[PDB]
Amino acid sequence: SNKKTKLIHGGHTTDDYTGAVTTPIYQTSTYLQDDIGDLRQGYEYSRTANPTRSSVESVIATLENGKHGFAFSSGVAAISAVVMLLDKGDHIILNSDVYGGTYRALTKVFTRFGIEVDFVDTTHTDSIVQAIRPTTKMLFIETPSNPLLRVTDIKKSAEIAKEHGLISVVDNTFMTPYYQNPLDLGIDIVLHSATKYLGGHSDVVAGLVATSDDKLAERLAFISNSTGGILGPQDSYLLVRGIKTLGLRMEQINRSVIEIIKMLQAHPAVQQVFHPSIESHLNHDVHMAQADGHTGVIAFEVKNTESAKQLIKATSYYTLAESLGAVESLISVPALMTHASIPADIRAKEGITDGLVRISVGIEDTEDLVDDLKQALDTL
Amino acid sequence: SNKKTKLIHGGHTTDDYTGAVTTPIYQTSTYLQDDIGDLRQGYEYSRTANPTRSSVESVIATLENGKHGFAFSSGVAAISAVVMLLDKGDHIILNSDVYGGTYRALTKVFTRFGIEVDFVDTTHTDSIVQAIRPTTKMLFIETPSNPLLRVTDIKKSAEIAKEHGLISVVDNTFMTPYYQNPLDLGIDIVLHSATKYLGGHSDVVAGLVATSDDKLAERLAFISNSTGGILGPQDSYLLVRGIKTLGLRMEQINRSVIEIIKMLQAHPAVQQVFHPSIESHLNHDVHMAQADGHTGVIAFEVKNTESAKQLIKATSYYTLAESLGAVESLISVPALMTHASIPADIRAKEGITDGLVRISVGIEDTEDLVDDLKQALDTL
Amino acid sequence: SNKKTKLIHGGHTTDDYTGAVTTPIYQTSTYLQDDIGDLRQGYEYSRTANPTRSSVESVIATLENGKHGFAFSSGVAAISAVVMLLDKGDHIILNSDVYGGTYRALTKVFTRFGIEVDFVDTTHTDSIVQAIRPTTKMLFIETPSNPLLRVTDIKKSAEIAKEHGLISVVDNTFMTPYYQNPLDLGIDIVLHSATKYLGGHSDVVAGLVATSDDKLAERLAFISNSTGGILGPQDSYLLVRGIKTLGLRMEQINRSVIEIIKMLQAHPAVQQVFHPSIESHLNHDVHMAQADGHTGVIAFEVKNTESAKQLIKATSYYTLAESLGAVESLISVPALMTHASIPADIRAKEGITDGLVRISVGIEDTEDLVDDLKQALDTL
Amino acid sequence: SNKKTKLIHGGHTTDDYTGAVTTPIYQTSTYLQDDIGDLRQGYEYSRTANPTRSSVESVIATLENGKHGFAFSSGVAAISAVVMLLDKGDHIILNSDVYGGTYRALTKVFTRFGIEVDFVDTTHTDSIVQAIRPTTKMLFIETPSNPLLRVTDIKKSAEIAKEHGLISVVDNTFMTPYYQNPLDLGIDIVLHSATKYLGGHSDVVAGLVATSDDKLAERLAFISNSTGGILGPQDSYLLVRGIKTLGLRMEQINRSVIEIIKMLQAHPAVQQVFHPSIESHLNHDVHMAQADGHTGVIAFEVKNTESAKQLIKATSYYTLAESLGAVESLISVPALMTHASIPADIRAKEGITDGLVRISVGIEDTEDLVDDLKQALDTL
Ligand SMILES: Cc1oc(Cn2ccc3ccc(Br)cc32)cc1C(=O)O
Ligand SMILES: Cc1oc(Cn2ccc3ccc(Br)cc32)cc1C(=O)O
Ligand SMILES: Cc1oc(Cn2ccc3ccc(Br)cc32)cc1C(=O)O
Ligand SMILES: Cc1oc(Cn2ccc3ccc(Br)cc32)cc1C(=O)O
Ligand SMILES: *Cc1c(COP(=O)(O)O)cnc(C)c1O
Ligand SMILES: *Cc1c(COP(=O)(O)O)cnc(C)c1O
Ligand SMILES: *Cc1c(COP(=O)(O)O)cnc(C)c1O
Ligand SMILES: *Cc1c(COP(=O)(O)O)cnc(C)c1O
Ligand code: NA
Ligand code: NA
Ligand code: NA
Ligand code: NA
Ligand code: NA
Ligand code: NA
Ligand code: NA
Ligand code: NA
Repeated sequence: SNKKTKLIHGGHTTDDYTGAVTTPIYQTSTYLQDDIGDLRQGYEYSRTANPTRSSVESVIATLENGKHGFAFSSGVAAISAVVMLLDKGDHIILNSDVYGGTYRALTKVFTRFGIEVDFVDTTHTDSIVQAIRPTTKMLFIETPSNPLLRVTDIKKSAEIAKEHGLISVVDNTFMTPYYQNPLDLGIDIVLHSATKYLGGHSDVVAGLVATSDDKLAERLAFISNSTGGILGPQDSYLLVRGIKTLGLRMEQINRSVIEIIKMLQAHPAVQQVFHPSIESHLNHDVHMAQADGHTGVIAFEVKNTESAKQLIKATSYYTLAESLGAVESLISVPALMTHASIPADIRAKEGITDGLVRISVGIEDTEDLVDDLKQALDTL
Repeated sequence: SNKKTKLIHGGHTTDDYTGAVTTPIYQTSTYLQDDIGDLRQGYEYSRTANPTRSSVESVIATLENGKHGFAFSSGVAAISAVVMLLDKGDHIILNSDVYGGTYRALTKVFTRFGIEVDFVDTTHTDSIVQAIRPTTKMLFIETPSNPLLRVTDIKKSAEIAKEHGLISVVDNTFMTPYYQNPLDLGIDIVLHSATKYLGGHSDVVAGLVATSDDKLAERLAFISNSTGGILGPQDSYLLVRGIKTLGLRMEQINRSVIEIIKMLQAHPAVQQVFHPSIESHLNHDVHMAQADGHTGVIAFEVKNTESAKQLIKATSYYTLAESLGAVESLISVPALMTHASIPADIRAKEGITDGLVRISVGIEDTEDLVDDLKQALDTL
Repeated sequence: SNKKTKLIHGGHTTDDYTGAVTTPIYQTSTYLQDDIGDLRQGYEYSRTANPTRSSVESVIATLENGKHGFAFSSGVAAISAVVMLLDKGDHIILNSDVYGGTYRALTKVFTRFGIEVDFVDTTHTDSIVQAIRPTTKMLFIETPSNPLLRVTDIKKSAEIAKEHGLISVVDNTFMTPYYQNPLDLGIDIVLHSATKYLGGHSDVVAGLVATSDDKLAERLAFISNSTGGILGPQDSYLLVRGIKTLGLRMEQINRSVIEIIKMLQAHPAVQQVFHPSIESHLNHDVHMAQADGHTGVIAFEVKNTESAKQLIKATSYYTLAESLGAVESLISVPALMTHASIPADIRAKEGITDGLVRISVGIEDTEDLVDDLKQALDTL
Repeated sequence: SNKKTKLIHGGHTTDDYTGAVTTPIYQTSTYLQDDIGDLRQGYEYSRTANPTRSSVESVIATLENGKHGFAFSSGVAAISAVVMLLDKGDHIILNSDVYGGTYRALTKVFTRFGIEVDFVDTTHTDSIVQAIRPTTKMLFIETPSNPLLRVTDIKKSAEIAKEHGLISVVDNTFMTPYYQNPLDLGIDIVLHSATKYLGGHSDVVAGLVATSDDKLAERLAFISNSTGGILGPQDSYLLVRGIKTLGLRMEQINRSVIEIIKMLQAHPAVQQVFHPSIESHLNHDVHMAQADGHTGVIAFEVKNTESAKQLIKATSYYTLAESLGAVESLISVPALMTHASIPADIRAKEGITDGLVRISVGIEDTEDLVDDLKQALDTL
């Protein structure tokens, strides 16, 4: 029925055989056959299918209202599997500020295989329509993006893709299935770095893909079995376990996000704040139409690099590490960590200033997170 | 010093910090930084590097006398990563009877990316030299192959590759690093389905790659980090643990292989036997020159499909399952299991008759395995 | 600072060496020594101490405001370790309705070792004072108890114990450290079945003990090392991971508990309801003085056994299983499951009627849990 | 049939449901019931029984030719469970040099519960007969013992126990079920620290108990369920996996033991050597009658403490750590490590001289182990 219930009872996450209320961990690679060709329960080799991985795939299919789930050894492994739906000469339209790993995979690996890519500003969907070439086969969007949380209209993206014969894909990592369901808005394929919010405990590197399209699911399954970027059974188990608390965690994170944003907007050491909940934010109305909550990633400007470093060293409950979606609240400076490859003047032009801080709100007490960040900003 | 010692003490498989005599399992995705950019021990995100995966990579590098190890989520994930060293328009020469998964990945995935492949009979290396095109960039050989155990001269393959500017690759799954070291014979890259002998307990799906070439290692590392088919930490741990007993297991398997082959050659219900230890076997001398032991995979002919089925049902210690390299002895009929896609007349032409049985010798008692298979054959 | 923050940052749950933001899993039994007697980090044999178990012990010590933590292979293993602080001839006072496993261990195991026990109604603390014998050495109370949730005054129990020289122990399983901290109220030892709320995912059987008393901690450590009921490293890891969400889960459970109780009191198929939040409940004022929230265990009367069975079969979101503290909501009939050993007339006398239902509220949506239970009760 | 086969196929270590060729890891605590009291497969709560633990229990029962297996969280947890078969006032006869942990548990824990113990020299069984009191209920022997490998006649011990109404127990850790089967010689209960040879990889702390006696099995099961020192499912899995290679490992260890002993006897820096394979060793004939192989633990005298320390620092393949039964070869000085509590003059009287070295032979190459130890001894 309601979401917190669906999180607990959606999918198949018990053992039919013993009745165990959690999915057994099938640390196994091959399965007995009673006769040549007769599989007891559909399992014959763990790369093709493993019952624990089948559990987590059923969960992600259920939570995204799809029919088919696929678990990969990372988010970029899932993204790669989806890109490998295409051939040499095919073209992909992506949003201009995709995740660095996606940009790197596309422009440094798949471009050598003749797959062509254009990164355009999808915050206006007519820029998608102009970017469409006779060779375009796929539209791939993140919303909201990193680290400036640009919002792209998912449903108009799906309509454009349907009308021009494109496979539409949404990287739904930042929102989770708890708040945003691209498959419900006409998208063909939804994917996640389960490394982030879904696993939620900074202890699994995993990717998840879901689709309702039988033929796309057949092609994704063939690609998974042939190239082999499968999630292992222990990691699939830890994903199922972490997803149990996704709703409770996202709602705690959302309460803290709202209060932290009021603080940031009021503080004098903070300039621009980037988050889709802010009403002046581009496509705020669109985000509210396609999601019923918010990501925990917030970016905001302090004055310079020295102010950013002092901010990080003055906090008690903000942890300096990479990734997002932990139970801990994480803090980082994109210009020094994720975007240090880009020349500084081009970082400035894009909005990745030297004093741009990104926090990933965790599940600590809301007042503690607000007060801690505020006193750290008071030292500036 | 000697191999059984190197298996126990080669690589880094203890904890420097606590002194734990086994590699800790880093069920983790991200790492604290004391200052922006300063990693405590070189770890910042588990897809890029994880200390347990680093353990297993050091082991495979050491055992193959390489300098660099890479752990992937499966054997075909490692094979795919190696093939992705190439671009659209590049050409690969492979042995004619490669593993079905390798054939499928190449002709159904990477061919769509403009990578061109030819499967030639590498048992005569001048067939490699004739197959070389101006676009050839890679030579990929398995030795011995499945299921007929054709042997390819590794050292002449390396010389040909060096002289024509090819990356040479050997799939060394069937021999393990215990018996055959391609990097020592001039090969650029050696790889394994660690799912088989190395893990050795039918409970990990994994791939391992090793190389001594710094620039190839840099390209493999970039491909791994960008496409993300990484082995998880629990599976890396179970690989380290299984590899500890590789020598003891391979030597038990080899004793049983020798006795089982004497039995098979003597039995009247058995026709041709395929194994590189048989002196009449093509390139037997070559195998003995490049390996100091044998694989546990044996194939032999019984009369027809009904005889094969009766053989399988009459054994007590031979398990009907897919894969190889278990502690259990595994039995299968390629024409009904791995090769049932190929039309029967073409299976016959290739030597995959309806009564071709493949066994993967396990570590049961030698006399039990011999006697069991013999009494089962006596029922024919 | 505040509780949800202390849950995330209390204890030591990162790797000092690599910086891993989660506790490494030391699947290991022994540790290198650089010189005879010099341990690198205090570890020499995993039964004595293991770094993952040390992590979970630091967490339970921190959350209960103690100084020493101990992880055992189950709740009854922790209870047994605490009882083994005594000698033949020593006497224990316990509350009259202790957990069946505690009653069984005491009257069927430790009584054979000359340890004497009396079960008295501790809801009036002067019954403790009367029960004190010259041989009494320990006072052991659960609050609230199972399945009728009788409340015992913890702070007066601690005063009585201090004045008469008794080791005071509280089984704090039902409340968790999130809501009730016996060590803060003068109790010597607090313990938990971490199998329930703390692990919180029905996938670890574990016990946790905490104390601030150095000499009791030394005796508990000696007992643990000598009798060996230690928690393994994988289970210690899963406990740390589950405890991360304890606050979010307990607060969801508490919201649902309040609404479910309003429903149960209003429904005509329900008679008596047992929970410490009900104002007419014995020692409600005491509970509110010693805890700032509620357990998720509720018991209530329906008419008979047939009504109980129909209730269980008519619910959609209530799972029929043993134990409590899951993410799922669990339902059971004590007279048929936990108390079926006791003759029925004595069950009736104690209040364990044939139609007594016990639910353990999970973290599903509150309205779904209320509506589901209500429609199931409407079928009666 | 033969032992190496029984190791692979004895017990139930596959999944009946999916056919998985390895035992699934049931990381779970409770099980669905279809109706109140009807368990799907006999599981209702993991402390009582867990399907992975059931797997390892079936293996130890099969390997010891018993009917009932029990897995505990450590060897001393299994020993404690067995001792708790007795009541206050009961008396136990043990061999004079029991494992320190057994001595400590008995004289510092269970003696406070009125269980009485005498440690006598069981190398002459008539010393058992003299030690029998009217209150004696149990006879507990290790053979061979640590660190001087004293041998006790198992079959005469069983006869004495049967004639006087004693429960007979053998701690069979040092021999493993591969070489010595006490239940076959009339013993009631056999137990193991599975931490050592059975797990065999220094990565599980576990105890195993086996018996053929239904009523003793019922009492052991009750004690296990009530006091809760159960092995967890991940550790039970790793035990099953390690036991697969027990035969191969023990046979490698035995080959190395024989050669190392020839070396030690020949070397001039070595005085007395203690091992049951030496023909002049007390009860050598008895050992050969009750076992068909040898333990890997050897003790030998060098001149003093300084010679022992130099020996340890001069070896390349001998690791200084606690415990035994690793894949690595372990070295230690009892007088400085396990026996440093005992006053030095009493250590001398017992034979634990300052220069007594104990090695636990691992599975490295035999010549490497011999040569390494010999060159290290040449530096003395
Ligand atoms: C972290 C990252 O993000 C991007 C996206 N991207 C591509 C060109 C480019 C120019 C300016 C900016 Br700002 C972003 C850009 C690339 C990378 C990378 O790791 O290479
Ligand atoms: C198991 C398998 O092996 C091969 C190799 N291969 C490719 C063409 C071909 C023709 C005859 C024979 Br025999 C083998 C052949 C393909 C497959 C597969 O799964 O498709
Ligand atoms: C589940 C259980 O709880 C108790 C407590 N206990 C002891 C005597 C007794 C009499 C009536 C009632 Br009601 C409870 C009683 C014992 C058991 C058990 O498993 O034996
Ligand atoms: C390692 C150890 O072994 C023993 C056995 N044990 C008991 C008395 C005694 C006297 C001399 C010698 Br030698 C051994 C003795 C006790 C301990 C311990 O840790 O206390
Ligand atoms: C409510 C519920 C659903 C339906 O979810 P929708 O969002 O309505 O598609 C599915 N599964 C379970 C277990 C549920 O409780
Ligand atoms: C002997 C030994 C080596 C050397 O192996 P080679 O086959 O000679 O290259 C490496 N590492 C360890 C631990 C060894 O014992
Ligand atoms: C706030 C806080 C504490 C203090 O908790 P008290 O309830 O005040 O004893 C301890 N540890 C951490 C990490 C905290 O954030
Ligand atoms: C041979 C065999 C046995 C019998 O072992 P014994 O030592 O004869 O009692 C039991 N189980 C299996 C699987 C065997 O192969
Ligand atoms: Na479900
Ligand atoms: Na669709
Ligand atoms: Na090493
Ligand atoms: Na080279
Ligand atoms: Na902390
Ligand atoms: Na105190
Ligand atoms: Na079996
Ligand atoms: Na018997």
